[PDB]
Amino acid sequence: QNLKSTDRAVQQMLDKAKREGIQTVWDRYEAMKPQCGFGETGLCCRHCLQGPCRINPFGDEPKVGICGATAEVIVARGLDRSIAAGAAGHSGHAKHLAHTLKKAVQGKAASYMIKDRTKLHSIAKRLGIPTEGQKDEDIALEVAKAALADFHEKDTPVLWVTTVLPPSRVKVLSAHGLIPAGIDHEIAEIMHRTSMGCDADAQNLLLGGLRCSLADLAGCYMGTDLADILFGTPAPVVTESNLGVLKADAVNVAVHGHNPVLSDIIVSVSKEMENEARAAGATGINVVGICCTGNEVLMRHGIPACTHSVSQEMAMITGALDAMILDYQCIQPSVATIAECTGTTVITTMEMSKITGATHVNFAEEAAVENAKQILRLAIDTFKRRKGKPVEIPNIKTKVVAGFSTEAIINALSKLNANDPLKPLIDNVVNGNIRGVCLFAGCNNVKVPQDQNFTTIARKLLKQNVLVVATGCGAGALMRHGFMDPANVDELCGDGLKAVLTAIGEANGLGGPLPPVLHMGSCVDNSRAVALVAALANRLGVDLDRLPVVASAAEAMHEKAVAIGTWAVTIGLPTHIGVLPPITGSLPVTQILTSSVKDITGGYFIVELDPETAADKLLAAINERRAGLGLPW
Amino acid sequence: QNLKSTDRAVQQMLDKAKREGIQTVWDRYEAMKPQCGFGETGLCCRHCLQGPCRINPFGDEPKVGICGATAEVIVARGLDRSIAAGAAGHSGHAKHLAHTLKKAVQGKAASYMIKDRTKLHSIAKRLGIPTEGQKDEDIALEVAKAALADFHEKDTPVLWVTTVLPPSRVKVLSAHGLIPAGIDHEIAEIMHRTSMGCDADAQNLLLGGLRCSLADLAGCYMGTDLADILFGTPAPVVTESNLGVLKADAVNVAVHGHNPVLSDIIVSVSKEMENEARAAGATGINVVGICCTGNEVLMRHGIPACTHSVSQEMAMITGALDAMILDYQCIQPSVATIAECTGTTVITTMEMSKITGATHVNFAEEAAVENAKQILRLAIDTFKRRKGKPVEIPNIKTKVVAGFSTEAIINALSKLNANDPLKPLIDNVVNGNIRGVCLFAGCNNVKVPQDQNFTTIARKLLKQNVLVVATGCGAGALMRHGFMDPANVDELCGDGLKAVLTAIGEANGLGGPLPPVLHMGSCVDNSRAVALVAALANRLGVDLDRLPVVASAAEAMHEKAVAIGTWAVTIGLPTHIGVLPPITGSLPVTQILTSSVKDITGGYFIVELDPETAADKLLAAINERRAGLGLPW
Ligand code: SF4
Ligand code: SF4
Ligand code: FES
Ligand code: FES
Ligand SMILES: [Fe+2]
Ligand SMILES: [Fe+2]
Repeated sequence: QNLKSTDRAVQQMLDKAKREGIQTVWDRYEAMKPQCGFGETGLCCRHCLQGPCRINPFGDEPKVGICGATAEVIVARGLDRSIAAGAAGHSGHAKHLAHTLKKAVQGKAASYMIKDRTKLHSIAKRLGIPTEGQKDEDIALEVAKAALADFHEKDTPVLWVTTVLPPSRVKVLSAHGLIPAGIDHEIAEIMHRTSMGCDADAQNLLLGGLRCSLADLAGCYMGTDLADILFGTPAPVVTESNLGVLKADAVNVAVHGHNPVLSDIIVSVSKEMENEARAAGATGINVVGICCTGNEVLMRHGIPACTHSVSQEMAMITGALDAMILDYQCIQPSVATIAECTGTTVITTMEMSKITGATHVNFAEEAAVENAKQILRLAIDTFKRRKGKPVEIPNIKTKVVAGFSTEAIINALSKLNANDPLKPLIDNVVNGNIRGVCLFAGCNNVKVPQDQNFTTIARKLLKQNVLVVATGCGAGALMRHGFMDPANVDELCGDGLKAVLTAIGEANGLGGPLPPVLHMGSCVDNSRAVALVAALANRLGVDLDRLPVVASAAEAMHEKAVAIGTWAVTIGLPTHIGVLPPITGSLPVTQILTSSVKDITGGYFIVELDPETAADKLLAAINERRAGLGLPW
Repeated sequence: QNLKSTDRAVQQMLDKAKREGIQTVWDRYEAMKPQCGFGETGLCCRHCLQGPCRINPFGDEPKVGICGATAEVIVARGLDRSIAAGAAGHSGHAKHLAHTLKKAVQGKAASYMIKDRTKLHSIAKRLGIPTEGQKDEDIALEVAKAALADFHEKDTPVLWVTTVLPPSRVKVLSAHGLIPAGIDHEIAEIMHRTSMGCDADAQNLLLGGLRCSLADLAGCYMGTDLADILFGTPAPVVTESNLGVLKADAVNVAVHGHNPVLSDIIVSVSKEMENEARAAGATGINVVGICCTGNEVLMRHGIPACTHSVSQEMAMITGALDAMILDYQCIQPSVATIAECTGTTVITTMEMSKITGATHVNFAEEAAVENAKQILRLAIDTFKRRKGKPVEIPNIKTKVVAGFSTEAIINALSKLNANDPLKPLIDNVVNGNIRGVCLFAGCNNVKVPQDQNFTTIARKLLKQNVLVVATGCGAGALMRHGFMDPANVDELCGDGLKAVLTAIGEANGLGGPLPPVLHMGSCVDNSRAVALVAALANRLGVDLDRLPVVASAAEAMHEKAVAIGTWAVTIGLPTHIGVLPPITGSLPVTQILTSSVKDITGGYFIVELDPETAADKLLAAINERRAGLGLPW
């Protein structure tokens, strides 16, 4: 089982699934091999009913699509549609939150409110919305209206791009025509230009993809902004992760998917329903997280993380998961079938994301507490049905310190320099105690032994004094392997990095260091890393493409991860991807994405499937940036 | 060559291409065989980087996608993305025209103007925009703003759906949640819900597809509306079609793609440049049409149609095509390479639709006449370069009567009944002189011998007294085979239909009948057929799903044709498709689309590749509708 996952809790549940005859994602992958080499390389097109078309990577015919589309075109069009799809998921998430904020301050959804007034005012200021002498509700209405307005063309470009990046970066992007006009506008334009008989120039197509990736960034940033207003900006919190956070004697409820509009209310209502749970013979309701919505409630409330991404089915295999409450994205639809075996009640809540065989309980923000209680009573009933059945919860968990929003990192740093909080971090980049910064992002992928790339690359970077931050299921991987426990600083960190983490933590009264890796939140909260990096660029008076900052989507899966990787490149970062995206069938497209885009945005992809080699390449990219700043390395 | 195309002009050029060693679309198709059976059946997914996934239609593993996606889900998701792509092309086209109208009436694009004031006022009235005591420019600004507003969520649904269908049809759709909230909103929601780990219920997915298809209808209707305001509503016109419309002694310029914003100006400027052409030794500039933009200028100005769809490369093979002026959609990118052999100057004009190797001359509506002159001087220069080279223009053309907008059909009918113009048509449906109405729509497809399905089905329906209307390259197929020449009424039409066409034509002073098939315009002008059918429904006091009206996408290719077929079903029509869409890998999805959708919208797909059998099935669908109205059949 170590060939499937490096997580021992997952390994134990894989053994249970095997002896019970429950098919898993790894089993479905084995049954798919060998995968199609046309799809793997990107040399397949189904954009019209003359298809399917393919192109042999090498050899004889077919060499070109039926309409004349070259390998360059076909590869670029497929990639662009993946970017648009990722941007779309983020569009739905951010729009969901904008409409919730609007309903809240209009009196239409009393379960929701302005929780972070300071965040609201700062966002208003950044956007140019007046606040002096205005009521909070009015300010919030204006911020929500501005959010919705960024989805379509208007007299300004997308403000959740142009107001979040330094002017010099906006200028570089503008000169290449890359600033998005509207989020859903760009998505639609990608779908148009990639349809048959439209754009058929690889460079042109890929420039369109870069612009659409900035529409994805806007959606991520908007999502973080609005979720902080509604639910609170994260601050440092302590919790636990891995399957051992499940409790046989409690009603175990996983929140899975993405939007805190749902999960945040599940958490608060679960506490209100403690005595009912107890009446049912449980100790209470134990809410646990899976995937990004789990990260959201981990970051804000310390809700323990059960599992992530590829291993999500394993929570069910314990026999103790009473309910799995879903909104959208990254949910293996297998969960609905596995539930029939395990007893778990799988509940969908959003009209556009249903799964055949799952119970659907519409969740309306207008009725959020009522709808949550209906959902949680299904969970309590399920708990009662497993009275006396043995369960197998691996007794495996890690300690996790998390909650490192950008505000929280700045506050922590301010204990070393009150009126110039970024300066202690920069001082230590300059003196070499901090070599650079690496953001780990994105998914696990069944092709890669689960977490192996994240932990292999992170260990090499930490020993080389890189400040490592993480989001999404990258953060999930690292937390499940102890990278968020300050007790592991001595083992994992280089001496320079250890000194910095210790100095910050001691200044924050911890008696101890910050954790080895800073958890910056969900996948939309990759936008928090952008805020931190943009703040550093502005403090230094340089653009992002001069900073010793890199990203790694070390085990990427979703279209959303493709979009995030692409905007990381577009804003100026060297960006590793540890799985093959479907580009290798076109050398000209690969050369664009890994080399000549440097001349456009300063960023570039690093495609490298071997994690030791990836770590070396990421260090070389950091050190090249250090040399460009005149720094030792 | 008759196995490739049933068009003798195309056959002649296929012989020329063969002896000159010029690869064609048919050659590229042969080189693609056998095509992938996973793609053909829809049983392939590339929606994440764990893919590509496939499912064996029959036999053993693989049976399910890696994430657990079933065949039902995979097929429905792929279909939905094709619908969204089609809607996107129509979004770009309609938005292009809305922005042009806005610029025109703001003084920013003087080459454009309100040409159809009556159309402007009628659209304003339909939308609920006041006109009394307003200036035209102000009314037009409001119509343009309303058009743009339909792309995003607002306080009303998409008005280019809800104001163009009868209230009872809107009510049926509303009850199923199918009215679109915004055009680009729906496109993005499709891309989201079809991304990994989101919607995974076939019925739910397909309902989303029906709603997105209505966003495509809205874009089509908006495109027709705005193009009529700007360029004039079509009225009956006489012209010619097929390759023989090219003239060796003229500068031959094809307009190809879709938007009349470009082609309409090319036509007017070409006339202004006649003496320059002559100075260059040509007789003048001979503008000819390809694909929908050709249909646009055919319908409004009588510009002759050179060719359509799959045979577009053959215009170049004559050696006489001096320029091919492109905007977007349905342009085989092979044209850029073939031009190197033939001498033709291929010119792109839109930032989102470039072709490697083609000359790009940006076209700005603000500078339309200047930009058109630059384009046309490239064409004149090309003419001069072929002085003394032999050309091979097949001396093959047909007469075409066209220009049958809905307004034009109503006006023609009003000569028989001035104050109840639809009544003569209904009278003849009732007495059986008109059995029903069939709309032919959509593309040619290289899999089908070009035009064979359109002409085979049309001949059977016309002998059975069906009133046949056509758009796009369906209209193209029929016009190239003589179905738009009134001289062929005796041969083609049943006696009842002949009597009706004769009576209308004689009442309109023609001395002769209307043509066998009524050309209702470009593919967006499928919306004109909707206007006619909705007007008939309202006059009769019934919904569209009770009328003896059908549609046939007899040789469909583009994603746009998939979208149009799907909204034809959604508004209540039996809708034939004569090529296999990638659905056969899921029986449950096929059963939805061909049978149980009848219980939702009253419409349904008829998938039938044999055209004689298709004609029988279309007649049975018409006759079932007649029986439901209590009529003989
Ligand atoms: S768009 Fe071109 S390459 Fe793609 S399926 Fe259609 S003919 Fe083939
Ligand atoms: S979304 Fe599911 S079926 Fe599609 S490629 Fe990814 S794992 Fe395979
Ligand atoms: S030929 Fe396998 S992905 Fe299309
Ligand atoms: S396996 Fe051929 S279309 Fe994917
Ligand atoms: Fe996520
Ligand atoms: Fe068209």
